[PDB]
Amino acid sequence: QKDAKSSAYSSRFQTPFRRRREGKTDYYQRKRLVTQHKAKYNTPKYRLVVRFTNKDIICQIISSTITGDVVLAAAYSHELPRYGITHGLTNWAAAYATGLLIARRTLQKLGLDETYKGVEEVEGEYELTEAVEDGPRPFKVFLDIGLQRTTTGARVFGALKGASDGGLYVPHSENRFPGWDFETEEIDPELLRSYIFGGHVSQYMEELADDDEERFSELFKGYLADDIDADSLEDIYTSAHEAIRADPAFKPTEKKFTKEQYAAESKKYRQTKLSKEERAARVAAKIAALAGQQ
Amino acid sequence: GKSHGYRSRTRYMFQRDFRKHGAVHLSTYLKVYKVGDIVDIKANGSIQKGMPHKFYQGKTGVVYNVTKSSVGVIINKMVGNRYLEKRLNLRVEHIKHSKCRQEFLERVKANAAKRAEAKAQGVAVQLKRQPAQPRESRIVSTEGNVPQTLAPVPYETFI
Amino acid sequence: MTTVSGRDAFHLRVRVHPFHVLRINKMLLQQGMRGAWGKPHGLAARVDIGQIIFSVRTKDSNKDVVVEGLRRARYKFPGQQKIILSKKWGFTNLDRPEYLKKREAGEVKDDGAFVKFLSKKGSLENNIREFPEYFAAQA
Amino acid sequence: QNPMRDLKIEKLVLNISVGESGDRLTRASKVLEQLSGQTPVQSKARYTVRTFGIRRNEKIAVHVTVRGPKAEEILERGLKVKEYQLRDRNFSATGNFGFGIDEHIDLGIKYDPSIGIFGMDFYVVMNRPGARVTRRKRCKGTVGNSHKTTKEDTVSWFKQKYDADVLDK
Amino acid sequence: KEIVKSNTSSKKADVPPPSADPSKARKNRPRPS
RNA sequence: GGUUGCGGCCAUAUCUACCAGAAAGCACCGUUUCCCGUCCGAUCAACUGUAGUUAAGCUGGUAAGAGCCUGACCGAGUAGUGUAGUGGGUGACCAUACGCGAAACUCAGGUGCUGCAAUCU
RNA sequence: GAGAACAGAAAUCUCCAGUAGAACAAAAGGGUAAAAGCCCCCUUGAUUUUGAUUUUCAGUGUGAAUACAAACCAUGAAAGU
RNA sequence: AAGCUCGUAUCAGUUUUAUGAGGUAAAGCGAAUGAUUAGAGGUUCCGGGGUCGAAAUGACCUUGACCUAUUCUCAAACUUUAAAUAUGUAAGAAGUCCUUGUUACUUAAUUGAACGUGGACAUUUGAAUGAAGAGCUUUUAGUGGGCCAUUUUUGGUAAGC
Ligand SMILES: [Mg+2]
Ligand SMILES: [Mg+2]
Ligand SMILES: [Mg+2]
Ligand SMILES: [Mg+2]
Ligand SMILES: [Mg+2]
Ligand SMILES: [Mg+2]
Ligand SMILES: [Mg+2]
Ligand SMILES: [Mg+2]
Ligand SMILES: [Mg+2]
Ligand SMILES: [Mg+2]
Ligand SMILES: [Mg+2]
Ligand SMILES: [Mg+2]
Ligand SMILES: [Mg+2]
Ligand SMILES: [Mg+2]
Ligand SMILES: [Mg+2]
Ligand SMILES: [Mg+2]
Ligand SMILES: [Mg+2]
Ligand SMILES: [Mg+2]
Ligand SMILES: [Mg+2]
Ligand SMILES: [Mg+2]
Ligand SMILES: [Mg+2]
Ligand SMILES: [Mg+2]
Ligand SMILES: [Mg+2]
Ligand SMILES: [Mg+2]
Ligand SMILES: [Mg+2]
Ligand SMILES: [Mg+2]
Ligand SMILES: [Mg+2]
Ligand SMILES: [Mg+2]
Ligand SMILES: [Mg+2]
Ligand SMILES: [Mg+2]
Ligand SMILES: [Mg+2]
Ligand SMILES: [Mg+2]
Ligand SMILES: [Mg+2]
Repeated sequence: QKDAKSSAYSSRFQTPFRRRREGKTDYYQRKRLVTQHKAKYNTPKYRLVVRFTNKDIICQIISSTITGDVVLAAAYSHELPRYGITHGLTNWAAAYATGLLIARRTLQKLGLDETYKGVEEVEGEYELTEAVEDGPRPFKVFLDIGLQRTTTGARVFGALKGASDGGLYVPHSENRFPGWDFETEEIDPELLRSYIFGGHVSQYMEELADDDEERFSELFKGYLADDIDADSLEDIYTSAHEAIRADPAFKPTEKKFTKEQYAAESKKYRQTKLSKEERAARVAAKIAALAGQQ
Repeated sequence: GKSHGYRSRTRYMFQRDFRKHGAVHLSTYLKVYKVGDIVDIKANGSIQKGMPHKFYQGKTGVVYNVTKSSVGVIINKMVGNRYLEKRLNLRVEHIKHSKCRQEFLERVKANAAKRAEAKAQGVAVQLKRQPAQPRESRIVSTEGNVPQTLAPVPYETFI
Repeated sequence: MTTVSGRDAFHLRVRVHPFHVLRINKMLLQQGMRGAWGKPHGLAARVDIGQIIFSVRTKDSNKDVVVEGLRRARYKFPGQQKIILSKKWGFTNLDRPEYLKKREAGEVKDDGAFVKFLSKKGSLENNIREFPEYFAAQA
Repeated sequence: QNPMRDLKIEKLVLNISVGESGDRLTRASKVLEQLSGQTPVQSKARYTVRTFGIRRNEKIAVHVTVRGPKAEEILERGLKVKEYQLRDRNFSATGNFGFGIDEHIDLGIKYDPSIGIFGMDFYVVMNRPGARVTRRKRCKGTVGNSHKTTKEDTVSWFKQKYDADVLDK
Repeated sequence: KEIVKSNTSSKKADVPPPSADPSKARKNRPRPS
């Protein structure tokens, strides 16, 4: 387009921070998260990073260093098969699941886990996992939304309620839990609970095979071909929690081929770039090409 | 009439550098400051809270206090015929650590760690810095270096 | 310059502009030395020692006209101003030998009064579609 | 080559620039409503012009945004009126295109005198699948050059389906 | 309901834009007969 | 080595055009019951990961490409300046002595580096 | 810059560009782009108590400002403010 | 002026080393801004004066405006760059290291933050030079018209202004 950038323009142009270009960091709220009270010194602020890719859920407890942010421990939804969730791995329940996993998984490796049980009961209700006088204090973590909109009933606050239920003091309020009726200035513990066990994938599931045979065959091609009944759903999620509070400890993957291997193939689809003589050569020819006015 | 407002004459002093405007990076908030540290005052004109007075710009002092979002710097001002003591309450943006000092400690380590293998070899320490001394004799070689003698040039005009 | 040799025989260009404003108190009992900032009283052009004041380009043979035609201006300027024969081809840079090299090399392209040069720098694409004769077999 | 880089209407936008506030504006509003079956948006004056009759923040015009298969039918109902002929103008260099009609009763729609007759602007905007890249909050990027709507493209489109004429130069 | 389009731009001055000026027009113009 | 999440420094990273991209990933992409937001499920919310594609994003490669970064006895010991004289000159100004020393100009080189965590023929 | 009935230089609509060339009571200067600007939602931290501090300085007053302490509040999912 | 406390202290109208702050000189304007001479090329399909079939929502047009690449000249209240001279701080016993006490602050945490007990470190104990001794309290005279020269510099035509 004939709005080509003047050379003045390019020269006085001041670039944003790298990740401000990529649109991945809100450096405004980053600063206000990371910054510790100065007379608390080397005390790290710990962040509940909760990101949602298209097919996964990413949870990380992270702090900050000048040489770079440092992660205490990370859990993903894509782990959830291991604890018996193999469908709907980005829905609300997965979030609560993942939030609970990273809950245990951390203060396990902090050894705070025996004390600070969280809930186990989970009848869905607003409460903060707070401390036991004469004993230590709960591990404190601050929710880092990212760039996610703060909408009442948002997947991101699933992970929150998953994690607070896991026993991390992660300070929050209700009005973004599903079941918050603004007219009421209140919260339905019922609905909030439902989601935790996936009641909205359940109710929708039944309505489909009793409304639209084919459309249900596709949305849920998986559950069928796996014989998960519509209402075995809760027991899956319910049984996952067990399984999770059971062995939270991170098992990695088993990966064929070492780093060296993986490496020496993957970006040996690398375009290696020309060398000086070669490039000048490439150009010297380029001239004699166009050289001869036409 | 004359102006002597608090930020007068500071048009270039409290200006942000070329193509280095905007938001302040995070390394600044990640520095830890203890009492007794030596800092450098250098205002940041965008962060207008906790701002130093234009005087203290370019000065250097000791932290007598540490608070929520600011450090208390001591600076010795000269007023009249005699230095006085100024207590600054500045925000973390307007502060660096003094390299010159944050080295010194490393010489202290190293100077007192020459002392390590010093006694543990029984020999002489010899620590105090001694300044550049006159050269010692040399013997420059003529080999591949037959002095290439030069001479003044004529005058000439190129307009 | 004209009469003697012709409206088309030379290019005269004044190489300094009157940019500096001059002031007068203007002493119109009176007013005195009180409040003496002056009104603008005309402009002038600040000139260093060594600084070209007039420049002229004309045909190699019209030399003696211009000179004793710069001289006739010299007498209107306060101070010592020398007259000089520039060893460069015209109002350009480059000594007359060095200019003719870049002429029969094609690296020169008659512009508007002045002239554009071929660079070994830009986009080889339109370096060539700008300065054909450099790149064509020509002669 | 050419698979996921298909070619769709991004949206249609009907805009009646009434030129006054008051009953006429709320009447032209009624019209735009009965055509999209959505509820329309009113525009306020940018500034004042004596020789136009408006004063700043007087509510002059009204428009509506229609997307999807409805806008497809309404665009058809429109081209219906211009007898499937547009000019090589009408086509933004940036892929889009537009046209206008006077008398809205000319595309379906019964009379209703209590309403009156309004004319309108039909501006449809074109793009491709993948446009979200330039609209999403997180990781907002821009279309590839070899993608994105040129005018040649979305005029040779407009001859293809709809089967119409682009005229003039 | 009454729905109001929000004008992003930062201008407050009830004033015709630089892009006004009665110079530039036409000797032409639609003159119905 | 590729990729993603959170980063540090914040153009050697930006800009323009063109190409190429295995695998995983990211993605675009399917749907509107449900929480939630719109004039407009476009954005925002939720459901599926099922129906489809690397076209775009994204990552690289190309360019006597714009910009940006580094160097050089390239300009230049120039311009400017601290110190000395009962130095020169009618003066504007200049040179010398003990020292500091630029910018534009030109030329050559370069076009992201990297911390944590997860994952991948 | 390219486009849309009445619509003209100037009404309303869409797209592309756009480092700020806009805006932020005012003088000018500094500062600011997922803001410090524009739209919206919620509010009274423009509140309570007296001490420390920077500027002008005699290192008196005044005006103004900065960082804490101890309260009581506002707001946000929160860190925070 | 009176002294007082002490007696080589840690001082200094100085240099060095390390590391800060600065926007003047110069410079720049085919770099932002504001000025400024000149052509050249291209735009208008959207200011426009005609000629050509009054013809012109058709042409060749010189003229603007505007674009692009160039050219000459400037800035106390312009600027990317950017000196010289000046200017801040540091160069240890009030220090360093080890062990582990204190507390209501602080931390997920005997975690930190301060403040310490006990132990190890005395040749140059942490640059040069100097030190005619250092530190400290009280109290009171006169003064509170200044002028001159080198350089930097403002008003003025200028001035022994
Ligand atoms: Mg936010
Ligand atoms: Mg409801
Ligand atoms: Mg692995
Ligand atoms: Mg003044
Ligand atoms: Mg910026
Ligand atoms: Mg304030
Ligand atoms: Mg007066
Ligand atoms: Mg006056
Ligand atoms: Mg507005
Ligand atoms: Mg706009
Ligand atoms: Mg790697
Ligand atoms: Mg719905
Ligand atoms: Mg969608
Ligand atoms: Mg969404
Ligand atoms: Mg991306
Ligand atoms: Mg280049
Ligand atoms: Mg000198
Ligand atoms: Mg003398
Ligand atoms: Mg000289
Ligand atoms: Mg237009
Ligand atoms: Mg008040
Ligand atoms: Mg006495
Ligand atoms: Mg100044
Ligand atoms: Mg100058
Ligand atoms: Mg310069
Ligand atoms: Mg200029
Ligand atoms: Mg250039
Ligand atoms: Mg200046
Ligand atoms: Mg010494
Ligand atoms: Mg006295
Ligand atoms: Mg007195
Ligand atoms: Mg003297
Ligand atoms: Mg002097």
